[PDB]
Amino acid sequence: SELLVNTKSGKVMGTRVPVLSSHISAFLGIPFAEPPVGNMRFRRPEPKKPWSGVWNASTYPNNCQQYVDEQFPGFSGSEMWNPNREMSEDCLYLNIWVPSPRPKSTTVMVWIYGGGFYSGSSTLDVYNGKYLAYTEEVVLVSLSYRVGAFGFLALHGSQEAPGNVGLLDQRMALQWVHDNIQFFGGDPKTVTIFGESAGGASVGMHILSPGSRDLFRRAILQSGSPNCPWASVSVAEGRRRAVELGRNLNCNLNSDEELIHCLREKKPQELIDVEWNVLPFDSIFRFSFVPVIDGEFFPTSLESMLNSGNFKKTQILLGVNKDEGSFFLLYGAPGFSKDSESKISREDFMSGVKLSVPHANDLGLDAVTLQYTDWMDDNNGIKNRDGLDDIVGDHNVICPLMHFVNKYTKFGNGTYLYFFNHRASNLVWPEWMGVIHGYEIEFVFGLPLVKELNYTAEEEALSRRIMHYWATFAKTGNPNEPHSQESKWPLFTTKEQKFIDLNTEPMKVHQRLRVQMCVFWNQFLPKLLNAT
Ligand SMILES: *[C@@H]1O[C@H](CO)[C@@H](O)[C@H](O)[C@H]1NC(C)=O
Ligand SMILES: *[C@H]1O[C@H](CO)[C@@H](O)[C@H](O)[C@H]1NC(C)=O
Repeated sequence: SELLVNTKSGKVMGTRVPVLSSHISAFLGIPFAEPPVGNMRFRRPEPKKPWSGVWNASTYPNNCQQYVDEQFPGFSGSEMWNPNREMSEDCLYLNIWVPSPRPKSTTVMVWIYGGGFYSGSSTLDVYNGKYLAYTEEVVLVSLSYRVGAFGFLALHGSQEAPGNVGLLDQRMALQWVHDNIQFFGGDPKTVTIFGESAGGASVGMHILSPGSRDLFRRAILQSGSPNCPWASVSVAEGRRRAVELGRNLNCNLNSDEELIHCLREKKPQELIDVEWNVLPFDSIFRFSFVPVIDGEFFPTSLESMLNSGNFKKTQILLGVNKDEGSFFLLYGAPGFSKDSESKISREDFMSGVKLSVPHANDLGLDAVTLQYTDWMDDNNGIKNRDGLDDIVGDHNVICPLMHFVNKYTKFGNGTYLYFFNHRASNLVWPEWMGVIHGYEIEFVFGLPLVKELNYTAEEEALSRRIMHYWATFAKTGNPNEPHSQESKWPLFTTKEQKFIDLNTEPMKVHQRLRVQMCVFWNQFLPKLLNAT
């Protein structure tokens, strides 16, 4: 039977799903680790013990315990990102979509969800793998990993809550794919890992970590890179935040053993309810529990690993959206709201820059302000609003990604860079947010090909072209068809630095993506903050 597969962990039974008037098979909710519950909370994951009988893989698994966005009750713009399943600490599962008939040895793509390392689910509607598996004939996998304190509480030195366990969860799912994807018809020597935001930063983290590099072949990073300012903290900061969490739950703080024991007695929601209270500054685009530079998963600092070429050398394809910062200002900066144009006064502008660069002293804040203020028209509320949107996106996503890309390309085997700037015609968020963080995902997973979703014909075309670049790059290391007549996406080089736009108009090639602002964020500001 096509829906029954025998793997090294036991037999699983799938289910047949319709997609674009045809069908494929789906194996949903396959377990790859023991449930990380009770005494296992905060611990490295254990491999799932093989089972007898047939594992029913016909429905979605639970989503991991996480904070839930209630900022706009009933609004589908925010709700489509919340868990659409019951939450549970028993949540380590993966999902596989496989063409029909079952391939023998085809290209594999493994998706790693974003969500600031504090939230996220593999089961969201926008992450449905069936359009991509079907349209490009690839075996599509999506994994899951613990987030929040459950996945990243870090008391370096203890083996009970070492930190990075959420990254070890992703690594285990990658190990399981390496070991069993052949039975579903996938080629384990041709797997591409791809992810967005924290998912994109995770991808870059597996390219860096010696223990993860042998498990995949190529990588795709969307709006995220390993060195982003919000993606990691030192062991000292990790520890300080773990103790502060403990202090919020009135825990005994005399020892790691006593702190960890107290935290393990708490119900999930108790930790989620005070999680935000441990950030060290009033800030936006900062999350409490994230990867920690421990000397194990990351042998040395990320910067020196990048300088010396200490990382997997392969091809990578990555990029950004035009208005990455708008989501974070909407949610936490004074003067912005969902239903107005959000024109910003000089004073809210000033409040906004303080919140966006929380680690800067006064001279630092002054440099940023000067760099983004048009002094011939300083009270223009639209310029102040967009100015703030660019500060958040440049500092948190684009410039860190450009620094990663310039360091990688020096040692890698091929880089392709894109700049996604098409605003979907059916977006429910207001116009001022532009091309929002996260909205290139629906085009990557092919949602524009389903008519009932209301996209235009050129949007369906944009989506087919993106799906075909991603899958062709996964199969071959190059997004371009060998003899196509279509326009070429050129290779990004240390010398020329070319990249392309991704939108409904004819591809245009450009150079030095946001180079003026990124020399400010990557070279000047850090030198100004170290000297003062
Ligand atoms: C990739 O590596 C192969 C052999 O290791 C080499 O022939 C080719 O020039 C490389 N491509 C790039 C863009 O570095
Ligand atoms: C497992 O799949 C769904 C889960 O609710 C349901 O039809 C039934 O419980 C199971 N089906 C089979 C074939 O075991």
